[PDB]
Amino acid sequence: LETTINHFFSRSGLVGVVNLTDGTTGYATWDIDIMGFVQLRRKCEMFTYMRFNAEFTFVTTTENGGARPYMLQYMYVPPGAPKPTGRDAFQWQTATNPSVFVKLTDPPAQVSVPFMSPASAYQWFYDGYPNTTYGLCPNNMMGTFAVRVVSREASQLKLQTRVYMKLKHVRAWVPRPIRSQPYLLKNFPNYDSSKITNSARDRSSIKQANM
Amino acid sequence: CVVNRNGVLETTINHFFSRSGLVGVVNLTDGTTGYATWDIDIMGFVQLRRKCEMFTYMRFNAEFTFVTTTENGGARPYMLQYMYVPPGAPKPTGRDAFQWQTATNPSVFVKLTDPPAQVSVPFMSPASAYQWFYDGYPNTTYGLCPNNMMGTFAVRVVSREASQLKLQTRVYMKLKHVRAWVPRPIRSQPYLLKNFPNYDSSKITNSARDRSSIKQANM
Amino acid sequence: IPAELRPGTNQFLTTDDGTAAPILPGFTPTPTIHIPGEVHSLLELCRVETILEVNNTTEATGLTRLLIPVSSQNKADELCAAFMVDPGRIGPWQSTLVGQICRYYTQWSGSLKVTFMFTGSFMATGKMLVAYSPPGSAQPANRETAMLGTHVIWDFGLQSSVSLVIPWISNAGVVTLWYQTNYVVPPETPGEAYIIAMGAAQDNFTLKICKDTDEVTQQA
Amino acid sequence: IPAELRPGTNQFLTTDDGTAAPILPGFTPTPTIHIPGEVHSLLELCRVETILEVNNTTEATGLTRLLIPVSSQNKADELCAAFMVDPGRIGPWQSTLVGQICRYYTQWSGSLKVTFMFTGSFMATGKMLVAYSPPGSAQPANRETAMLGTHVIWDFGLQSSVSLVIPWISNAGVVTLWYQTNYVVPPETPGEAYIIAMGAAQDNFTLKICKDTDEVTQQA
Amino acid sequence: ETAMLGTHVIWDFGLQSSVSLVIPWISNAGVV
Amino acid sequence: NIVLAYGEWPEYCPDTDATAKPTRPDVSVNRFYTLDSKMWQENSTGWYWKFPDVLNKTGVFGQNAQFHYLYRSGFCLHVQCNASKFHQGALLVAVIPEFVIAGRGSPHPGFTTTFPGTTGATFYDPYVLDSGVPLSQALIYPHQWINLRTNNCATVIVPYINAVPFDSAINHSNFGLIVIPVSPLKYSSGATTAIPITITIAPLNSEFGGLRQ
Amino acid sequence: NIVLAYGEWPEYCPDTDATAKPTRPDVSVNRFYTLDSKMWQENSTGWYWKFPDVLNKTGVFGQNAQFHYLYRSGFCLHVQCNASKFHQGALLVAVIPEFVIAGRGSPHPGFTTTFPGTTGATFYDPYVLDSGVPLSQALIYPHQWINLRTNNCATVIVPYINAVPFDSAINHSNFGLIVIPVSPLKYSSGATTAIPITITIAPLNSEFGGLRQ
Repeated sequence: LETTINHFFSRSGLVGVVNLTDGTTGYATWDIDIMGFVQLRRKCEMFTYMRFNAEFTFVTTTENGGARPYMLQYMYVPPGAPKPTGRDAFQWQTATNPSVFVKLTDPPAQVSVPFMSPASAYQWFYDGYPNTTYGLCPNNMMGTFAVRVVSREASQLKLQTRVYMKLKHVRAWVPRPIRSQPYLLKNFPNYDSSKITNSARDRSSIKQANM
Repeated sequence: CVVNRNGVLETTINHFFSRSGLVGVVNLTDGTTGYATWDIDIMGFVQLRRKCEMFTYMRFNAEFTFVTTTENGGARPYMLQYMYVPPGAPKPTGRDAFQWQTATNPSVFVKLTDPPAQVSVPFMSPASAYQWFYDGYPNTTYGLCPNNMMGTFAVRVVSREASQLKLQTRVYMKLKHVRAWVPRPIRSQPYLLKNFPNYDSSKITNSARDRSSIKQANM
Repeated sequence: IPAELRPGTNQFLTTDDGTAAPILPGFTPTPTIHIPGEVHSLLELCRVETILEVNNTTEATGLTRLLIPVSSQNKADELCAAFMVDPGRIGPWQSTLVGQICRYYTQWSGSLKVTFMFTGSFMATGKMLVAYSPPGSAQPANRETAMLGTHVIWDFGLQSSVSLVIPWISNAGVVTLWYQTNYVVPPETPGEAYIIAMGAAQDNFTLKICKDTDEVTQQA
Repeated sequence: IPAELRPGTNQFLTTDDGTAAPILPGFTPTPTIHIPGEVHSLLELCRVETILEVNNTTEATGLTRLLIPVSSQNKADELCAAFMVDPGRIGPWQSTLVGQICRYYTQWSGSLKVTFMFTGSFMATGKMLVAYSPPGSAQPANRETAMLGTHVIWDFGLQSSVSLVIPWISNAGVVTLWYQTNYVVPPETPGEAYIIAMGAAQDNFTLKICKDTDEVTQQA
Repeated sequence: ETAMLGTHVIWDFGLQSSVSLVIPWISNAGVV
Repeated sequence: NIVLAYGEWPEYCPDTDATAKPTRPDVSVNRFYTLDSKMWQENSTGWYWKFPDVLNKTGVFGQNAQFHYLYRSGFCLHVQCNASKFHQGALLVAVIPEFVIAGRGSPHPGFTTTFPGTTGATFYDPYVLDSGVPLSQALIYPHQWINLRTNNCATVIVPYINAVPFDSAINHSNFGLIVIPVSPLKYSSGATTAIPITITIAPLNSEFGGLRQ
Repeated sequence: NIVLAYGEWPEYCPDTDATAKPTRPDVSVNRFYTLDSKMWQENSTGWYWKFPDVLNKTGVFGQNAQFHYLYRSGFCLHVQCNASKFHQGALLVAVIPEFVIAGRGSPHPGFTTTFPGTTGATFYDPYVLDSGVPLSQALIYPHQWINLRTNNCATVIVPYINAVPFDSAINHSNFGLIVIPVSPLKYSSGATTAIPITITIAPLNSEFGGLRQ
């Protein structure tokens, strides 16, 4: 029951950290990408075509710890709409962007996202061209979140917000081996061939089984 | 790139209005009147106005939401009052007059620390449906339809003490069971008046940008 | 009975389907009647033929932008008019209806037809060539490299209006309009005419994720 | 109706199975197709044969670490190569696949097979001895104290590849490889060859409690 | 490259020791 | 040939309420009225009318729309034009419900601006229909081309499109009829300059109820 | 003998959408193409190709992948090598979908680095496959050993592995074919130094749709 592919991604983990610091922009944008930490990156590159929904959670504190009551706003941008620019621009009052208004003293918010690609499935490798135009797939755009505090008064809060992620109904198609070399770029497999790590530590000789 | 088809669940007329949006902003500022009135009209912003004038006869319920903050952000506990006036009753005048204790006006008492309030309104016109165009006379009496009156809200803080709050309240709107009857083309010219289609014919915007010539397909 | 509270306690999430309470209980709506029209869905708007702006160069003004001019001082093979097939990119398709609702609805696919018709005197007669180019490459250059495409030979004697079916555009395809024979008038007849262009969508035209528009700019 | 609230009111507990609300109601996913591959479960990865690092001493470098050298200057009984059977302990099994997924999944059990194959010329012929030792004691010392074990006599004339089944390892078992006869070449033939080693898992291989890995080190 | 687009017959020496080839319909000008 | 608007075939009352009663006039009112004929030139710009406002103070039907304050009918517009085979240009016939003249110059319009009478009014902005609506999108409506090389008639049947099933016939106005020359008219010299356009209107199933004076 | 990748037996379209239409070419395109033959030496390091990129500008199939922008096919790779019984060493045939050359030195790769043409490119890091993936784990893929003491052919059938059921044949690339000498080659002195490796490619069920120029 536990070696299956649905359970292999099922438990939730951290994916991101943002900072507001309203005194002074007043908001924080953040892209949707599961390639944030290397721990979840090394698992999900064992395959090539996946198909899966998602659901998030926003857990916020203050800088000191005292959680006075306020009212935030977690927006969402489907891929194709322009991102916000200032804290008071006209991209905060549209009807295509689903908003979630939650206080601070309440238990944390929760929202799910359906599968949002024109292809039949995502890809984690794309050989070709749609130098810098190499390997940039136009079919992984998922959106943003654009956290913004709600006031008229420009309150002096300094917040930090974490994003947790869970996957559901995962179906993976074809396998591939696990990457051994460490990472250098966020979106390219480059590996610094001046020095290569090995896959096994050395030992004395070939005739001594005791390591 | 795209070879398959898609669905028809999303192009329907019920889904075309179904998601909710902002429609209004009011201010209380009790120090000094002490209340704020606001009319019910969906012709507040141009984004919802340009959609709903693609038709001529609609029929639809509604449901609202009042989301309030303070000016700084600290939400101390208080108790507000969101009233409602069916069309025909006199609006409030002062904060303590006798139009706040009637029985025909449904009241909604909600604190500030609670999650925001929510209330729905049935269809309230003597006609079979609303109209967004009315040719005739019931100069200034032209095009003013007596069949779109829907009511007000008249937000008022509840005290005896005249507290020093300064609030701002937003109104969100959602539509339900929408049935639209006859089509019409989308307005291109910008707006000048709130309730008249006047368009300032001294200068006319075009519907397409220019280009080099007629023999060059590359724009 | 016991219960717990999951996350999602007091969130006001927009795009919601939970109900609410009525404010006027016992009230009856005024009863509906039978009225013509009655649009079930937006797809039966965007299959009705509308008039396409083609000649929106500088000089053309007012109502005349709609028309395409065909003169009698033309020799053979002089490439009368051309415009891309792009419902949503800024240009010729911006004045039509199917170029407006596609400014909503982020992705789209389907087939489009293009209908032309003619506004000349009864005596005159001239042939035209209506060629489509595939969306991989650029426009044709001569009469020979368009007749190898998807031409539809159209004259003025028998027919007065011709159609053309573009298969399966996506979210990049140029139609042209060549001269096959110079415009032949009888004497005492003005040797100029106009050709309007009409466009709509076929039945397999689908849409996707909603998106608020861009052409209207201001607020309140 | 009445209700109470137990402990567990507003806790956001990870590893949860309660649902949530959709953010795009009415939206349809793009419809799936039939694609090859389609892994149902991770157990059908770790039964596919992979190449085992054995000769990872200092001098061996690059691609040559994979191979095991067998020379013709050897007499009888000279103990060609040896390595422990330990899927997860750091060493020879660290480069293979079944040595990687067992860095997850805290406990494991099952049976493993080990496949060898040979890379010599067609003329040559020499016998080898592939002996397994039980996980209680140390490795054998001579040819006599290994032939009493679980030997499989393997030559090069008929067979070119031989297998060996290790029964029921747990969460400590040494295979060896002895010389039975020196490597016999004909004249004008290089008297060196290489033997690669392959490994996988059998069908009764099970896992347990998940655990995040250790080999990858950094973050972000 | 410009012969493999013709009427080639790949012939090796391991299995076969002799190969044939059929020229269709010469007349009274064709190079192998 | 004919174009039937929205697929209706207009009918009588659907056993309405607050009628015990409403009269059904005879064929004294079902006759083909013929309005006046305009003149269309090289520099002309358009025309429009209103219904049922152009039929008032006219005939037997004028003597019922000003002595009844409940009204319901459907019309049969029959636009026809006559020109020889040496002229060119194309008209456009459209029947738009709820037709509102807006007004110009950054100022409400006058009385005869919005209620023309029998002689119909002209446009000033034919490109935006005097309501800020482009003519390029203006064929959602029931339309029918008059093209001077093929045909010379355009028959439109209009049912009763209204929200309240009985409205008045003086203040309210059901719809209008626009005729817009899309193509300019050109012709070789020596021939006739002006080309006429005539209309024909006939009521279908007119009812009346409630009497005055 | 033969190795069939993932158990498919590749087929035609599954009654796809937006085809009314797509042509099915005759046996003018179903012929055994033979690419050039490399030379494998004592110090050689590897080769790879791309599909369907090595078949362009070649034959009848070159005259359809550059005048169509919808494409679907499956291939039949037939690798064969010839050597006498006095040589040794072992090859490795692997058919990997979605093969990405990464790039080295802490710097994107060039054009001819990632699209080789008919003459295939060589490696620089055969131990990590130029993508940071160890060769020890590299047999999950469809693989087939060429071992110079037992057999001399390796037949692989590849179906159409792709996300979108029709992609282009110029920009995108379906898969690649790597051939890596795991064993070094040694041989007694006096004999032939170089040993050739030849390929054979034949399309199975190629479709085409949508025409250019």
